[PDB]
Amino acid sequence: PTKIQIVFYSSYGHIYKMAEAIAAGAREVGDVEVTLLQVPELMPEEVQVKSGIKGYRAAFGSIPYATPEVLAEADAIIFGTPTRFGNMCSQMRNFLDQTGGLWMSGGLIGKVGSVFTSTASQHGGQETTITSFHTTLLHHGMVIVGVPYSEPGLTNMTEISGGTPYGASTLAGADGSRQPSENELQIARFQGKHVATIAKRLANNK
Amino acid sequence: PTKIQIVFYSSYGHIYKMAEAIAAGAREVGDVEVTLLQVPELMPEEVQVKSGIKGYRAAFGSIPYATPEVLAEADAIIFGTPTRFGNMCSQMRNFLDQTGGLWMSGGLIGKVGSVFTSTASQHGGQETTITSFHTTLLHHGMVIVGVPYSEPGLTNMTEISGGTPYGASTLAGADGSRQPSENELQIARFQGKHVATIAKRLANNK
Amino acid sequence: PTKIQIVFYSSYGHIYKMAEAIAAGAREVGDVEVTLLQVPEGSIPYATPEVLAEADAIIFGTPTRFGNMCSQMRNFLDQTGGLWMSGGLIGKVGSVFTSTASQHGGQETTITSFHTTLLHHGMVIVGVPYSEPGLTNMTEISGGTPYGASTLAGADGSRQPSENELQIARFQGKHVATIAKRLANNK
Amino acid sequence: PTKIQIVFYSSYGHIYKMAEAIAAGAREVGDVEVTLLQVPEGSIPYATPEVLAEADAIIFGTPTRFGNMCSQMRNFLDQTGGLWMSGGLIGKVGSVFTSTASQHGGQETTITSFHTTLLHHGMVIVGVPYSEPGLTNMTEISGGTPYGASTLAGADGSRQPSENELQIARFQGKHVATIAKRLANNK
Repeated sequence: PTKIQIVFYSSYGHIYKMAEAIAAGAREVGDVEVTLLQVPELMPEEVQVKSGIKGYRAAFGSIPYATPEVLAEADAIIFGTPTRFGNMCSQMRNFLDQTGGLWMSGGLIGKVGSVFTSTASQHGGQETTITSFHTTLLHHGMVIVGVPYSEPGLTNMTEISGGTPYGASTLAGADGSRQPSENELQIARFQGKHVATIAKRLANNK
Repeated sequence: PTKIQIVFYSSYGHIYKMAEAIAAGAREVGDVEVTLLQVPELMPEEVQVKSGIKGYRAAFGSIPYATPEVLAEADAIIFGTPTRFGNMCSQMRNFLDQTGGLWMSGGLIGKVGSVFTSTASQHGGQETTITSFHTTLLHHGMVIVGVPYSEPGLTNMTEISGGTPYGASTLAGADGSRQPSENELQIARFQGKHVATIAKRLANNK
Repeated sequence: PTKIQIVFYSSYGHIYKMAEAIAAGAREVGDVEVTLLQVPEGSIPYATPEVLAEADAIIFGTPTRFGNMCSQMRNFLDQTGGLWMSGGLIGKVGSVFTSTASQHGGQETTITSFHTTLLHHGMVIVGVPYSEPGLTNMTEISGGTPYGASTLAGADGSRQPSENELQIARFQGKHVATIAKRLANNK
Repeated sequence: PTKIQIVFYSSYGHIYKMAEAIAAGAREVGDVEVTLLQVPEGSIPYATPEVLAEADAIIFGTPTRFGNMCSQMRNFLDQTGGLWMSGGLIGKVGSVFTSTASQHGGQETTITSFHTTLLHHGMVIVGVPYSEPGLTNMTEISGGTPYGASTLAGADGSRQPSENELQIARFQGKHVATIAKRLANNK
């Protein structure tokens, strides 16, 4: 069966929710194993307690932790990260910085890579976070898949919404209060289904 | 006086309107000369008639045409382009491809470069069009100015809006029907005022 | 058979020579049909937007213009609006190669900004994996990036594409074709 | 006086050597105060987010990690939330330099993605203009981009930064300082 890994960091739960929607879309293709994996936290125990994040992260506390070498087991990996000033977050960056051995062994070469994100504002890194993420995936020799415009949600012009042709996204607001909308989750579902379709066509032809 | 040039291509008038708002913001600083300049059209006379664009472009028909060498006269240049698949349009690209002589003479080195855009969808090249534009400005040795988050419009979370920390923007919709909103025009005004402030501080210190 | 189109613009011939190396790499894989097409401002036919729909993969070649594709390529792609709204390139393999005057003036940025456009068309993006040894060459001035093959033209365009640069290009052709073929044979 | 901070992470010393060249370039201009600060995982003090507010310009140095800044730099910048909402870096000059194992594996993309973050902080971005002859060197393998200075470390990190690469770095320091100073003296 086609193995799809969804590897994400989340502080407030936005990326976690999008991840579940991505997973749901992927499972629609059939002959597919979808696995959610979270990246290790870096933030100090205390800062974590004081921020409330410790509480928020607990909502998905039972998700197993990703490791650099487990990535080699997948046919596709869809990475999720909140933006930090238009780049991936340091938690995701440290995790990927750890894939040096995976790199020299060629472990991700020819695998399908895709990305999704979340931001506080409408155009603060909705796109740049994804495209800079793509750079690292290309270093790993992955094939890059985004979200085609055959998904109607990408052209929605009546509600504020994330979702880019580079990859799905969601808006969290300044204070992280806004939860992902149905349009945003529909776009993520499509991404998971689309990535899984492509990975399966590649995987069934070793 | 500090010379600010606003150099743009527009098909349907969206970029033209944003350009006027950028100009208005710039004129707020004082001791500043602001000049609007349009880039030459490439589209065939016939395709132009049949598209209705010939009509739309006429609304700003009296704007003088930019040339590669006139750019050397400015202290800052703020470039406007509609997106084409997350890059600047071919009209703007051909114009900039013409600046080879300007490049070897160093004519734009140390000048303030800024960019604004327009797109059909919320995250189809709102950011990527600007950042890829920045690359060409860096080749010309320009100092890059975007839109700081001290402009409240960048964090607007109640209306669909363009405007990025990389540069102002507007949404035109799938059929180009949506006109620039007040929030979008306010952000452009701020960009013009902010670019002009910086250029003036640099220009008054040769 | 898998259909590969190599769509390019070339002034000095650097891009054309790279294209020939890409095509030879692609034609190594077997049951692969490669067509070279040039974009309009010599016996290479001109590309049209409609013909692109017939490919399983398109490998685009452009010299840089200040870190973007050239206006000739930009104008060509600006004519693919019809293809876009019909979904004509969705799921097809996209790949890019370039040429530049200087060692780091747009070797990378020209390709990555090109990728943006291929993503708008719903394409699947392929670069050059580091299993190609030429990417880590540290003994001779060389183009070639993980994002796609490249060549160095020099200030006056006198510099010929090197053997290292062409072999990277050959690899990109073979690798892109191998990917396209696996997709093409699994409709 | 104009205050320049050079904030960097260095493993092998390549980035540190580049920083020393940037600082020497900056200190050429006169009435310029340059401080080197390193980001946390040696007698260079550690950077903090609050000290950055005291600079007129910040020049950031990072080795690449697959075409992005390294996690140590990323984590440091992720702690600048307070600075951000207070507007503490708005209008300050920002500039970047890097180091990579291979000739086109993130020489450019590492810098341009760093620029994104500096733009979120409202900074004014400065690269390296082509009036610096080293940028067009075509005789020796060399780093140095119009986006910012760079050095090549090699696969094992054995390669020393060359004289061409350091002179480009020196230029970037001088050029950034010259810009910062003109702004600093025109409040």
